[PDB]
Amino acid sequence: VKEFLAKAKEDFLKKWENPAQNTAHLDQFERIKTLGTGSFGRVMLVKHMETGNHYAMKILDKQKVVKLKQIEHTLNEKRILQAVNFPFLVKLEFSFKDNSNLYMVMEYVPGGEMFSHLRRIGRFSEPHARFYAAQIVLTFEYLHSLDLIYRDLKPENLLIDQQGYIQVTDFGFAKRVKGRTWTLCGTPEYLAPEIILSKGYNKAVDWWALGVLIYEMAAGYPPFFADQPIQIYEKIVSGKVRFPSHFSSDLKDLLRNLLQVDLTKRFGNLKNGVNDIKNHKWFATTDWIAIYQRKVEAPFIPKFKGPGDTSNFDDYEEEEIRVSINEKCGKEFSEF
Amino acid sequence: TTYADFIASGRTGRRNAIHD
Ligand SMILES: N[C@H](COc1cncc(-c2ccc3[nH]ncc3c2)c1)CC1=C2C=CC=CC2N=C1
Repeated sequence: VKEFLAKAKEDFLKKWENPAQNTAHLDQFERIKTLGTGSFGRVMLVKHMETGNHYAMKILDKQKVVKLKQIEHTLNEKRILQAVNFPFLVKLEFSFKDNSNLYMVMEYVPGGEMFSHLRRIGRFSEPHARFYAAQIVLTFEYLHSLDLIYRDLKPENLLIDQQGYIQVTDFGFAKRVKGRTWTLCGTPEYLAPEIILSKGYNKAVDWWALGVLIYEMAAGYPPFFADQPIQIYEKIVSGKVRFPSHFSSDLKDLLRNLLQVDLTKRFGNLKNGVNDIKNHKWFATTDWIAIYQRKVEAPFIPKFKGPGDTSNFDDYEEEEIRVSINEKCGKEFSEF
Repeated sequence: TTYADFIASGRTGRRNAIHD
């Protein structure tokens, strides 16, 4: 572990300090289909003519990124993504920008979002949830070892690749920080109490999120839900959680510690670090080495009739990609 | 059942991130 990290941190640091820029152009890609949309940009399936490879291209509207004050966050996402490298993080292949947009081309995951399979199936068996949680556990140990905080863990951001393993996406809130940070961001159902009460938080918010995920993966629903955000936040800070009758005793115990409103006793942020999680009962059956190598039996293998298949993704209206004749936000995004 | 309350709630679709 420590042997592995050390070297990994050295490869990251090099890239971190000298990020690669403009490694492609729009006209080298064939637009195929929008795979998701929202906030200030969208993600499209795309084909690279030189290699004939398919990629997921995230296009961000520079002007919209500015109206939503996400400039630094956006710079955080690309700089971090171009420098990291782990089996459960989706790979950033190319990045560039034009007059109107920012573009990040990444590896296309035909398998779709965990969210979709999770909602369709209802809930995962514990051995199934454990298999996915373990992968997240290792990704956070990797990330945190690099001083990175993820901040938006959820089924919607986890894709299943061809081997049934998870690929984390969306580094919009990722940030390299040593010490306390205060930015209010994330998704309601997953916000640590620290964030909602806006009291300066650290990596511990990621571990709390892992606790919400495991519960949702196993129960079929979030440990804290309601129609309006405010209602949800009152639940998160109450220090009250209920577990379906089917949750094993170890599973209940693991979650009690993970969903610990007392961030000075919450597993992961303790003296023993990630080992308080990796050496927990519910994980005793987990071969942590095996999982990193991907030699463990994947509980579910998504299906695709071929490369470029988008049946595992919903459909969205297809707007057009427009690049103004004038540069829009040069200075704000010069390092991208 | 909670599962029933969840499925009937307006929060079963993709949840948007928040910031400002
Ligand atoms: N979080 C959801 C998903 O987001 C993602 C973000 N960024 C890359 C990906 C991605 C990366 C790699 C990949 N290979 N196959 C599919 C695929 C997808 C997904 C929806 C949401 C947004 C979608 C678009 C823009 C802004 C968004 N803000 C929220």
